[PDB]
Formats: sequence, structure tokens, C-alpha cells
Amino acid sequence: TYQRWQFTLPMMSTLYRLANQLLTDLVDDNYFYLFDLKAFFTSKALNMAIPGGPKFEPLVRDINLQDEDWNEFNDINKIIIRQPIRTEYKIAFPYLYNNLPHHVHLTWYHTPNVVFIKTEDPDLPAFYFDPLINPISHRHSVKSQEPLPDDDEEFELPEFVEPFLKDTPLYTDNTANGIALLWAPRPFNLRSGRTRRALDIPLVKNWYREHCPAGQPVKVRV
Amino acid sequence: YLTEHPDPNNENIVGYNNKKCWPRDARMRLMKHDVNLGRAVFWDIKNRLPRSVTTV
Amino acid sequence: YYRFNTGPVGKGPGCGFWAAGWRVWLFFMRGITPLLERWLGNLLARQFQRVESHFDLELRAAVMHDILDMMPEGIKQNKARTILQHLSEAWRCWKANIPWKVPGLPTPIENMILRYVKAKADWWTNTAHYNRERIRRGATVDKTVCKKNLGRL
Amino acid sequence: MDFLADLMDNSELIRNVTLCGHLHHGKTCFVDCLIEQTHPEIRKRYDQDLCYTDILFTEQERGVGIKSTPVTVVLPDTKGKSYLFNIMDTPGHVNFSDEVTAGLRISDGVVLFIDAAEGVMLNTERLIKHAVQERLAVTVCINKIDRLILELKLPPTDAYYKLRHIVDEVNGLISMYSTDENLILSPLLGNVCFSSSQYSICFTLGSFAKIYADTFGDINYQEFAKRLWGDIYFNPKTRKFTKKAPTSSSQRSFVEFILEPLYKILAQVVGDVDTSLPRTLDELGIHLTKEELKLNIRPLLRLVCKKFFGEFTGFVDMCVQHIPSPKVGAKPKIEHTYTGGVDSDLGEAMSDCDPDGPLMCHTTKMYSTDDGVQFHAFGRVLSGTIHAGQPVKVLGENYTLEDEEDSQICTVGRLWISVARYHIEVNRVPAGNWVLIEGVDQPIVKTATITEPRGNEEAQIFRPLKFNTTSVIKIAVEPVNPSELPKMLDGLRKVNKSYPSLTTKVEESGEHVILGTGELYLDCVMHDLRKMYSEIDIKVADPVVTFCETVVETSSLKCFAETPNKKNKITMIAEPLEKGLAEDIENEVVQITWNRKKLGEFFQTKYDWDLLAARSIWAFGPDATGPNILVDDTLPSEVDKALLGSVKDSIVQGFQWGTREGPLCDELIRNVKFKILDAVVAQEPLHRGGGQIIPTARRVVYSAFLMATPRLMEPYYFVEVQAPADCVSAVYTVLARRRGHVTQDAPIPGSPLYTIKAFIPAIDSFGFETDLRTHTQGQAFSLSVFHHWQIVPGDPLDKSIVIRPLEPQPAPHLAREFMIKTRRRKGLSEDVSISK
Amino acid sequence: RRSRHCPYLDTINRSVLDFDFEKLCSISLSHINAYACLVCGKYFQGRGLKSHAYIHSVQFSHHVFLNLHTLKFYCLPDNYEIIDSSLEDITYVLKPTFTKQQIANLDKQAKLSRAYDGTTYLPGIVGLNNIKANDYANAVLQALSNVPPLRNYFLEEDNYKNIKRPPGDIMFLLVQRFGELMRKLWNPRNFKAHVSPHEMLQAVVLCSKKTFQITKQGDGVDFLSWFLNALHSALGGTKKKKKTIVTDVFQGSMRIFTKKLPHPDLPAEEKEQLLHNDEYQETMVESTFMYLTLDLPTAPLYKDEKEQLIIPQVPLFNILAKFNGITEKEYKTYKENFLKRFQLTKLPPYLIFCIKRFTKNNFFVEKNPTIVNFPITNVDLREYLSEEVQAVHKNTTYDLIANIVHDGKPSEGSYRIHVLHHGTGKWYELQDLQVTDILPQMITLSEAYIQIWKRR
Amino acid sequence: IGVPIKVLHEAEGHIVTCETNTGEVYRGKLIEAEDNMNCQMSNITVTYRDGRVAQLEQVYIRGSKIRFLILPDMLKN
Repeated sequence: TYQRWQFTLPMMSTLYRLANQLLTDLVDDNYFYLFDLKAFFTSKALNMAIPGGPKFEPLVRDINLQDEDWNEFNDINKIIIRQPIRTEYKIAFPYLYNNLPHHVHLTWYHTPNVVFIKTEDPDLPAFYFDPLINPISHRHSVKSQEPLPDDDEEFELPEFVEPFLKDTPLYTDNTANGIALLWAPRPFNLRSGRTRRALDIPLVKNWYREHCPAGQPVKVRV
Repeated sequence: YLTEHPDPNNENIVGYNNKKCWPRDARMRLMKHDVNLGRAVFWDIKNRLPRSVTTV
Repeated sequence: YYRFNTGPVGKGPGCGFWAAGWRVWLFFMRGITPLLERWLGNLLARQFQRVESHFDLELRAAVMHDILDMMPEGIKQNKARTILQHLSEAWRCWKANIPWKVPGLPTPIENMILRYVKAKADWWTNTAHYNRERIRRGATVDKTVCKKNLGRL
Repeated sequence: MDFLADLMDNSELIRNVTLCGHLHHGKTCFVDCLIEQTHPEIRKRYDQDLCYTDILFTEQERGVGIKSTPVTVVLPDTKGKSYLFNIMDTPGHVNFSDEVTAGLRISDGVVLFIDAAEGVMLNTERLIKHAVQERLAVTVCINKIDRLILELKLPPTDAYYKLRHIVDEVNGLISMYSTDENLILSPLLGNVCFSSSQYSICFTLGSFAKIYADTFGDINYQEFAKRLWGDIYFNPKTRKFTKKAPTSSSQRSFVEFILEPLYKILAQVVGDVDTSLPRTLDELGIHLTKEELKLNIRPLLRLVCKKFFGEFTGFVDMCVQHIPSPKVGAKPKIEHTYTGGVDSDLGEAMSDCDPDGPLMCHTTKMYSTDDGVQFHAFGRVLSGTIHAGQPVKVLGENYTLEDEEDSQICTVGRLWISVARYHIEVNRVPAGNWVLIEGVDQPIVKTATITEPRGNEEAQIFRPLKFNTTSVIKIAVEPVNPSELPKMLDGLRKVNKSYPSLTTKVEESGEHVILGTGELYLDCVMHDLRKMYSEIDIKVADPVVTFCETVVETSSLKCFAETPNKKNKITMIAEPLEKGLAEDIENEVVQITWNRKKLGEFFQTKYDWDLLAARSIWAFGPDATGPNILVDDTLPSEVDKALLGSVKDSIVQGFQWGTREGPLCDELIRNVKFKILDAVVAQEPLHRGGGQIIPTARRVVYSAFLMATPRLMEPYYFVEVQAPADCVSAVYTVLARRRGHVTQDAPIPGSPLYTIKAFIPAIDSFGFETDLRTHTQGQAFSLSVFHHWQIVPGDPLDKSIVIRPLEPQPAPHLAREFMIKTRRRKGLSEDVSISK
Repeated sequence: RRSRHCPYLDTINRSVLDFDFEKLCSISLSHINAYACLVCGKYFQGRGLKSHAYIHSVQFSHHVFLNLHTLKFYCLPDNYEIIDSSLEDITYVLKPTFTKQQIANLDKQAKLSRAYDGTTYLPGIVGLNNIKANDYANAVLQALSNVPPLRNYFLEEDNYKNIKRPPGDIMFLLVQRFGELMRKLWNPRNFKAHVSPHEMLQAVVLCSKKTFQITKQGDGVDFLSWFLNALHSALGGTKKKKKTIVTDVFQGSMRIFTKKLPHPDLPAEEKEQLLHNDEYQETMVESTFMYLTLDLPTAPLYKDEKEQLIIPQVPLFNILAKFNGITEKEYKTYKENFLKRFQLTKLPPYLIFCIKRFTKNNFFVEKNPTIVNFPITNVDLREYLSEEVQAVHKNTTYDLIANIVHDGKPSEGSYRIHVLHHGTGKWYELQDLQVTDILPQMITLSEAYIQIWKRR
Repeated sequence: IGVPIKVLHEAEGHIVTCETNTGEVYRGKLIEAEDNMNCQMSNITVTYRDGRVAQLEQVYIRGSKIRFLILPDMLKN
């Protein structure tokens, strides 16, 4: 049947290593800020299209919202525009910066910044203070504002009470591979799942879903 | 006009008539005062002409 | 090609990523194949403006069938055809807005004629104003259709 | 499940607690873990978390919590029985934190949350400062502990040092905010709970000690927790906590015995299935089924951590240790929240939290029903027991003993006090427990106190709710067609009740203005208005910032206005307030209700003001909090001192009215030292017309402000933009475009990220976060909260060049065009008249 | 003393009477403690000191402002609010307090009840202003209010307040507001003949789930049925008095022995089989029949007498034909030709006949222009419907109290009604312009949309 | 971890009575409940076997001289 596959972590590690060429390095969904499907949905639901987003034919004529007559408060004589109200502003908050939003979609606000360090050299231990990580103040702090226990007067612990997980390597060779796979894209995040057909695996899919292939001719953009 | 026809909800400019051919900045300034005066003048004209002989 | 020739790779024709367009062509072929199969089956087998007219024909045919049910065609045959004449007469009697009274015809027959003519007049006025609205809106119409709509208006 | 209602009777088993979060995702994850532990029916899906605290669909779709969810259950404890925890999860946004302010009066204990990787944040610091000023217990929770373990993959010693640095920073912030001796927070003290909120991994030092005792031996968990919490070091040869650190290569007790096992378990699980072998599982004393092993890495880790680390007993123990019962904690809350004083007999009874005494319940939260037609007032019952059908008088936030008409009587239907299942089976609720009173929503807008009808005739409502944030972003609301204008207005009222921070004002220009704090806040307001409260489509205007009017120079000439009755004229001169006085007065440091000697001493010591000036009648704006202060410097040699005493109330009313409505844009005016020069008035009471003073007083205020140098003031918003190092300089570029000034910039300790504190003007703040996030290609993130009023460049009334209708004005011309546009939009005369 | 000592109270005059519109704050958008400006005429939710009302008093200079509930004009500019009985005309207008003894005086409409401004009170038939759209709903409400029993029931606020109002349903509050507005309109204390139905229209739209809203023109029959159902719901419910007063006033009862007669396509053998199976057996329907619905006969397709226009006037006996003609009805829109066999058993004291001239054809809805031809005199349809019921229905002489007739094209059409004061018998047109029109003036010539008569 | 000791520890903070082996019955609020049934209460009422009753501001009775204890009915659910 060849329908479901149950595999091991090192195989994902090596397959991800091989497929790094075809897979982008983006790991946090915040990179797809205004390029997720909901942003394009609410762009299509309106006349305005974001510069990175394609144009669309409006669903209806929408002559009512096309050119409204000047009103008592709608007059530009009173509206103050410090900065242009770009399409980014409208797409970000469709229910505020858009008169008569009507049928729109809701976009995800934010995702916590994925603080991950990709392994650079396999020989170096995984649980290592990477130079990119900011140093912390190793202050001596001779003061003792924090509570202190008794000095060699209590806390008689039995020798049979080990610190739980002992005689087991804290850092192993497979730790780096697994912790790197934990932040892989969708195909490699799953340890084991079901197969997909050959024709419905879009490799280029993750490419245009990115913000832009920066440094490209106009035809590539189009 | 307000005594004859009150406008508490400011619905006078709800169904106003304006020329859509002209651009937005010059077609018609639908200010509340201007709309109120237009409706008042139209009501005065309609009152000064009997509804039987003719109509506006 | 943009990516294949992104760096040290030459800017020549040496690009080999056919899967991306291969899947699209496979999907389009999958969409198309129902049409080709249907037409090939049609060949392999041996059998290789009407809305207003449809409703008018339905009205007249239904009224004629109802008359032939009521009128005993097994006995009287010719007069039934002449019945249709009164139909048309009644219709034009409605169009001219002139009085129409036929004492010779039976009263139930007159009631059936009245129902037919009221339905036909309602439909006729409806389609007349609908076609007039279509013409004035900007929809394209034919010369004969325009003349008929003008006559109805 | 009747034990849930049974435990509500025991006033000493309730733990009123409110949560806080850097981001709503972290706190809601913990709440969902608690719900799953308490309720075995609800299980979080592998794809996404349940997020039971996100009741609104807007929060579910956007991903940021919208409204606070006061939902929790009876939870067990390691060394104690089950206590009926009730937790009001709060949103994790800077503006939405205003909603959390309501929770400040719901409970007397804040279980603050701090992300391990992110560390201290602007929202967390603001919440901690507000809670310290609110006189509530603080128990910190190191959140997302797996981030340091997994995301950062930091060494265990480095992770412990980072956690200790975060705890030390929190303790320093708390000590700066409050000087109480209870500010000490540490795992040894029991004020720090390490709860990742992911994979159900929560514990304390006591929880780890109890786990050790259960695994083997009979070691006293309390002593072990007191020893292993800090860096006291462990000697294996001595086999004891040895503060001298005898072993050369040993690790600290917390690192060696607490962090190290968690790191080993995480490495075994994530590293490989063979790494987390059945042998390792047996060594850990867990036997997972084959199905659990066949799951993906994330579900397997979640199951392993949940099974290994109990059922969040450490958090319950920490809360019970420090967060007091309502009986104990009602007295400080009675002292703080109640404006009637704890010395009152009813106040004293409430301080004892007597269920059989008078009924005094304070409702401040407002929650819409499923149909949205009716509301329900959620609030704590300080004293008494509310019964279904029992009538009660709901005194509003503006209620006072002067007029009894400010309160109305209403009946209370079903209570629905229990919220975990959101059921309405509750019949009556005792004192000290949160009740969702139904049917009394109409008489009250927000923050109103219900009381028994005839039992008490002198009890008054608690003090009005106060917020740290200030609503500065104003937006106009109009219907698409006026034909159904009232319907939208109905929804507008539903907006005012639902969101305490939102302020709906009917401007004189016939425009309904909504005042909010942040752009996302007003966006959520409008979404709720259109989708739920008023289905009518609503047209809006471009967001505008409420402006202030200030002075820089003293008045050139005195300004006098004469009362119509026999020409009684008062003359005054306005001067700019002393530097630094505005924020001091606005911070409730000194109140007008203070004794004259105390205020004089304060002014002579801090600001070195004259004692005679201090002894003058002082107004200090509306509610003694307005930065624009008024001092009655009238010479005692004049015979008007008796007249001034007979006209002090009218003068104060005129001054507060002028403070609320200024001469330019009729907006709020701050930092104005209005000096009442003198007043000549006939002593006859007939000539002392009450209505002849306040208009004259505000005319004098306007003339004095015109006489002095007038300036516009915009609210500079503090923004703590966190961004990766590479984009940091580019981030400044964004502030370059939006007229922003960088105040500080520091790297995140223990994290590659980098925080930048900047002061962005509100005029350019609209969409600043969007510009920062898009320009940085979705990497940088920002969060802006109003910080302080700053004087805008230019002169409001100076004759300047009229700006183009669609072109930004030059910096010197901003003030005049701001003033003219605000005056015209408000509906008042655009041109500023010196004579007027 | 101080309530009238202030000269501002004399200076405060009723320049504009905006109490017809909904009572809400002009600056706070709140209905709680909304004091109205006695001189300026604007209602704000603020108080007399340090609030919106204080600002209004210090700006408009109106030292007097009526209270939200007690309607107490501010005796002092800010100190105290005590009204003066000298200008109590507005207080009486806003507070309908006509008891049964005073209702008898109100029932004595023969007296010239000149309003405050000198207009005609017209109890129940006041030419109040109507919305531009859905004016048929306003006409139906006025015709319902034209009954002195309706005004008496509305004025019985204590009786109205006796029924408990469930918090969940807003129907009771809307019904109470509409009844209060109707009582104020019928009260002699009113000042302006034209009354704004904006509050009434909003209440009707909100209560009826936007059905028959004032935004668009609504059918008179549907609006009347919805209003009757809402009134029945307001008075009926969980209380022991299940029979609502509004419902029981115009309930009625038809003992329609409905027969499921066989379909026309069924032959004689199938008809005999169905009869043996008791298919065409008459079954009593016991229909409520709150308002009788009498349908006009077929329109004249071809004009015979006068080709320009033929008006087939329907005799009033057609309505009275429901005793046997409706009992002989053997017609249905379903496949089976249902035999209605309608038989009205108990005739309600109030007879509300709906012509239902509008009817949907296969393409468009058209109205029969046939004349009503209904004389205004005694009737005997109740005796015809049930001969034995004549003893129970002693007062069979019912006169058409109020008749409303549509006018104009079905798309852009309006309505006009004529109502007669009970006892007085003025029979005047309720139109604002044509207040006094006693003679029929070919009233039955137009297609009367609906008629309302009292058994008397 | 016993079921009866856990029920006695969970019953702390409520009104309960305890009859000792000497006949003295002390009823009051259980302030602290130990693992060995040592109960420390505050503001309790103690009635001896002779019938004399008294009030104690704070007491602590060990489980060795305690016979039985009766808690409230809220712990049954």
C-alpha cells in the first residue's frame, strides 16, 4: 500500500541536511507577516492590493464605495495626513483604516520570535553558549538580599537519593540533529505520517510564498 | 423647514441628488448646512406651487 | 531558471526542474480529460430567444389540452380547432382593450378563457417591461425584439 | 462536582488571583493546561492549543486575547487539599492591559508571568509597577522554560544564570516600585514558579523536592527546597548543601538536581526515539504505550512532561503560600478600593468578610450574552450573599450621598458564578467570591457597586476605576445611512459598557468620537461593534490624537471678567507650571483633600514654593489630578477674602470647566499655574449670581492662556521595539521616517534579540508598528504605550501659511494647522479670537 | 417658592417640543438621568453641577431644566430642581394620567378639546405625522388607536404594569412604549397635532425583528397581524390570564369543518374510494381567526359596459357569504383540492375585515381595483354564520368604525383612512390635511385596504 | 499518603470537632492539620467528660491522645 511511513529522527536529520538547498531558512511565521493567505484574502476582498500582492478584479462594481461625495466630516479640509495610509495599514487593521470593510478576513497578529540557533559545526557541543547570544552580567553580588539557608547544620540527604537522571549523557550526538528538526518546515517537522502523491508536492510553493526574491528584474516580480 | 419637517437623525443628506459625472473635489459639497438649505428651498418651492396643477 | 542560474551556474539554458510545470500540466490534463472522454464516447456511440416563446407555447398548449380533455374529441372534432380562433380573438380583444362577449360560448368556457387571458396579460406585461428595462439599461437587443418590445410598450 | 459549590462556602479556601502576561499566548497556554488538568474531558489538539481563555472569536482568529476571561476551578495541592482557584486571565497587549486594570480590583493577588527567553518586557514592567501601586501580592512565573532548554539550547549553567538574572531584574523592579519588606522573591522564598506552559511542565523547588521524595527516600521536601533553590552548592562527600562550594567542578544545587534532569529528559525525547528508549523511560519511572511512542516529537514530549511532572501542584502550593484568602486579604482591598474608609461600620464589617452581614458587591467587568442583546455584570462580592431574585440597589461609579437618584433598584436573576464550564446553575454566592450578576446591567455602565436595598442607608460605592494607560487615539463614527442611526448608537452603548478603556463622547459637532489607547484596541472595538453590537455598516474617519494646550511664558497682562450683576470683576494671570510638577501631581502624589499644612510642607520642601502661595486655595484641575493647578493668590489685604470663601466653589467649578475645555481646540490643558490675582465683588448675595462666575471664570482662563505663550502638546508614546541585532540600525531608520527619537537601546541578556526604547509622537505613531514589521520583512516587533505629553513645535495662534489639503506641513507650522483643524472638527469657531 | 422665584422659568418657554423623539442624552448618549433643557430644548444625561447638564446650563444660560423622570425644572441654575405648576402643560402632555372618570370626559369627544397650540385633539384619530416609508403601519396603528377602548387600555398604566416583563424579551418594553405614545397622542394635554413616530417606528422595528420596518413600505395586513401578535404576547404568557386582553378583544372562533376532498385528477372511482376512506370527511378546524380575511372576486379582464374602466363592485353580502360561500369552498393550492368548509362560530365584538386586494400572480403582484361597495349600517353576518348564536350576539348591528384604503400604484403607493369617534360618530378622515370629512364621498369606490367595526 | 490523613488535611480551615481519648471534645476551626493527625486550632470550645465547657484561644492536640474527629459534610462531595 505504501501509504504510511514510520521513520526515525536521524533520517529526518539527514534528509533535512540534503534538502536545505530547496528549503528556505525561515522558521517563524512572522516572516509571512502580510503574505499569509488571510492577508491576500482581505486584499482581494477590497480594491486595494499590497505592493507585494497581486491585483484583482473586484467582486462587485462597488460604486457606493468608489467615489463618495464630500460630507461634513469626510471633508479632506479637516482630515490631517501625517503619513500616507498605505495598503499595509488597511490590510493590517481592516476594521479600522477601511470605511465599510464588509466581507473581509482576519489576519494573525503576531507569533513569539523563534529564538533558535542553527548548528554550525557538528563536533562542537550542542548545549554551548553561542557567541551570537548576548552575554549576561556575571555580577559577583556579595550582598545577600536573597534568603540563605543554614551553614552545615541541616539538609541531611540520603546517599541513595541520586539527582534523578544520572549516568546518562546530558549532551549526545543526536541532540543537535533533533533540536534542529524540531524547528523544520512542515514536511520535516513530522516524525512519521502518511504519504502524498508525486504530483501534489509543490516544491516551488515555498518560494513565491516568501516576501520577494530580492534583486530580481521586473518580469520576475510580475 | 425644521418645524415643518424635523431632521433629528440628520437624514436629509441620505438621499440627496448630485452629479456623479464631475470629479469628487468639485461635484457637490454635501455639508449639513448646505443640504439643509437645499431641502428648505425645495420645500418652499413645492409649497408655493399647488400639488394639483403641477408638481416638483 | 532565475534560481538555477542564481550564482556560479551559467545564465544559459541549463536548467532542470521540470516537476514544477509537470504537475501543472498533469492537473490541467486531469481537468480536461472528462471532455475528451465524453466526446470520444459520443463518437463511439450511434447518436453522434425562446423563454418568452416557451412560456407562450406552454400556455397555449396547456389550454388546448385542457379544452380537448373537456371537449369530447371522440365525438366533435372540427369545432375544437375553431375554438383556438376564439383564443386568439380573446387575446387580441385583451390587446385592443375592447369589450369581448361571446354569448354562444358556454359560461365555464368563458371562465377558462378569462383565466387564460389574465395569465397571458400578466406574463406579457411582465416580459414587456423587463425587456424595456433590459434595452434601456444597455443590454444588446435585436431589431425584431426591439420592435416587439416597442409595440408591447 | 458539588464540591465546587461546597468549597465556595469556606471563605478561607478561596484564592482570588489575576494573571498577567508578556503576550496573551503564554498566559492562556497556562490557563488551558490548568483547565485540562482540572477537566479531563477537554484535551488540547496536537495541531493547536485549545486556548479556553479566548472566548471571543476575534481573539481566536487574530491570535491575541481580547477580553479577560475569569475562569478557573478547584485545584489540588501536594501538601494541601483542593482550593477553589478563580483566575482572571488577562490579555498580553500594552493597550489591552487596560482591561487587566479591571482585574486589579477583581482580586488582591497578581501571578505575574515572564517569558524565560524573552525576559522582562515593557508590558510586564508596567503591570508589575501597577500591581505594586495597587497593593497586591506578586508571585512570578518563569514562562516558556522550554525555550531556554530547546529553542536556545543554552548550557544548563548558563540557563540557570539567565533565570537568576531575570529573577534579580524582577526583584529590582519590584523594590524600585514598592519599599515593602515582602518584595523578596525567590524559589527559596516561594515567589517564583518555573512553568513553561508548554508540554505541561510546571514546578517549583518544593515540587521538585516532593518528586524526589516520591521517587525514593523520605527527605523532607521543605528543607530540600529551601536548600536546592539557590546557588548554595552541593557536596557529595559531605552529601549536603555546602555554601562554601567545596567541590571544584560541581554545579549549583538547582543546576545539578533540578535543571539537569529536565535537560536530560528533553535531550532524550527530542534527540531520538532510541535516546528516549524504554530503558530511559523505566529509569525515569514511566511506561508509555506504543501508541504514545508513535506520536510526533512535540506530542511525545508533551505527554512525557505532563506525566512526569504531576498536575501543576507546585503552582497551587506557591499560590496558597503567598496569595491570601479573601478573609485575610479583604482588609487591604477595603482600605484601597473603598472611598468610604475602612473605619466605617459597614466598611469594618466588609473588612471581616462576613457573609451574613450587609451585601456589598462591586461589579466592574461587563460580559455580553451569546445573543448579545443583554449583558451581565461580573464583580466580586466583598460582603453579603447575593440571591437569585433578590432586589438590590446598584449605585453607579458616579453615585454619591448628595443625590440618591444616581442609583437604581433592580432584580438579580441567575448568577452563573461558575465560569469554567460557563454554566448558570449557581443560585446564591457567598461573600468574597466573584458573581456574574444578571439583570442589573442596564442601570450601570461600568465599575458600579450593588448593595442591599434597605439593610444599609449610608453605604457608598467604591472608588472609581483608574487606569495606567490614557486613551489618546480618537476616531469618529458615522452610519452609512442615517436612517438607522439609533441602532448603531445602541451598539455604541454596548461598546461603552463592554470596554472600560473605550470612551464614547457625543461631540458638539454631531460626531460620535471613540477614544482608545492603541490602534489594535480601536480595531477590535470596531470589529466588535460591527459584528456583534451593531450589525449596521459604519463609516469612520482617519485616526486622530487628542491634543493638549500648554504654556511656556508668563502672561503679559492681567485678564479680568466682570459678572453681569453690578459689574463684579475678577482679574487673574496665568503662568506656566514649575518643571516636573505635572507628572508629580498626575501621579496622585498630592491630593487637594490633603491638609493645608502637609501640602505647604510638601511644596516648600520639594518645589520650594512660597508658604503663602501654598496656603492659597488650590484647585489642581478636575478631581485634584489635573496638571493645570489653580492657586488663589488674592492679597489678604483686600476685603474679598470673605467673598472668595463665599465664591471658592464657583471659582473651582469655573477652573475645572476651563481645564476640561480650553480656548484652543477646547481640549484638555495641562501644566498651567493659574494664579487668581484678585476679585472685586459686592458682598450682597443677590449680586453673587452662581451662573455669572463660571462663564466669567472660563473667559478669564481663555484670556490668560492667550495672554501667556500658548503651545500645542502631543502624546509621545513609549515603544519597546524588540528586534534582531542586524535590523537594529534599520529599526532606527524607521524612527527616522516617523519623526521618532531613540531613548535607549540594549541587547537582551541571554537572548540574541535586542530591545530599543523609543519615544514616537502619536501623530506619526499610527501604523508605526506596521511600518517597522514590514520594513524589517516580518522580523522586528513593536509595542507602543502612551508615555508623556510633549510640547509640539510652532505656535497654535501664530499666523502661518495654510497647509495643502493633502501634504504634510513643515515642523514650525504643525501647531497652527493642528489647532485650526481641531477647532473646526470639534464644531467650534475655527479662527482664534484674542478678544474672545 | 424657589421653584418659581427664578425669572428664568418664565424666560424658559416651550419653543420646541422634542419629547416625541426618543429620550436620550445629547452629549452622553445615555438614557439614565437624562434631564431636558427647559429653555434650550436639549436632553443631556449630566447633572446640575460638574457634568453635561451643568455645562449646558452655564452655556445656554437656561437656569431651568426639567428632570428625567419627575420633570422638575431647575429652580436654581445648579442648586435645586423644583418645577413650577404654572407651565405644567408640558408636564401633563408628557404624563398621560387620565383615569376612568377622566376617560369618561375623554370619551365625551363632543366637547371642543382644543390643544395647547389651538389644534384639534381628535381622540384616537389625531393626524399625527407618519414616516415617509411604511406609512401603512402608521395608518394601521392610528386606526387601532382610534378605538376608545384602545386608548382606555393604554391609559391604564397600572393595569399594563401589572403584567411582569421578562428580562430576556424586549417585546414588553416596546409594547409599553408604544402604548404610552398612543395614550399621549390621545390625551387632551398634547400640544402639537403632528406627533413624530420615530420612537414608535424604532420600537416596532426592534420588537418585530425588523419585520414591517419603517425603512420600506410594509403591507397593511401583515403589519396589523404582527402588531396584534405582539400585543397578545405582551399581555399573554406564563400568567394565569392566558387570554390576552388585546387577543381576547378580537379573538373570534371559526368552526371550519375542513374536508380533505380528493384531488381533481382523481377519477370517479378514486373519489368513491377516498369517500369510503373518509378522506373528504369534514374536520373542525377551530381556527382562531383574529381578523377576518375576505377576498374580492376576480378582476374584469375585459371591460364590457365602459371600455375605459369597468368596476365590478362587490356587494357587502360577499363578506356575509362566509356562512355558506366559504363553507362551500373546495379549493387549495396543493395537489389535493382541499374543501375549507369554513364556518365562523363565535364572532368577536371587534370585526377586522381585510380585503387583501393585493395578490401575487405568476409574474407580479397586482391589486384588484374593484370597489368595496360596503354600506356603513347594521350587519347580519353573525346571525347567518350561526343562527343560534344570535341570542349570544344580541348586538349584531356593527358599524364600520374605521376604513383604510390604499391608493396609487402597487409599487409607489400610499394609504388614507377615515375613522368615526365612538358615540359621537364624526366619521372624519384621519388624513392630516383632510382632518374633517364626514360624508363618504365615494369612500367605498376606492379599494378599501381594511375595515374595522365594533359590535356595539 | 493515606485517604483518611488526606481527608483530614483537606478538612483544615473549616469547623470540625474532635473527641480525644480522655473524653474532652474540642470543636473549632482546624488551622493546621499534620500528617500524624496532630491538629492545631484557634478559638476552639472544649467540653470535658464531667460537663464543664470552656473556650481556648489557641490549642494544639496530638493524635496519640485523640479518639475520633468529625468534619463537615462539604468534604463528602
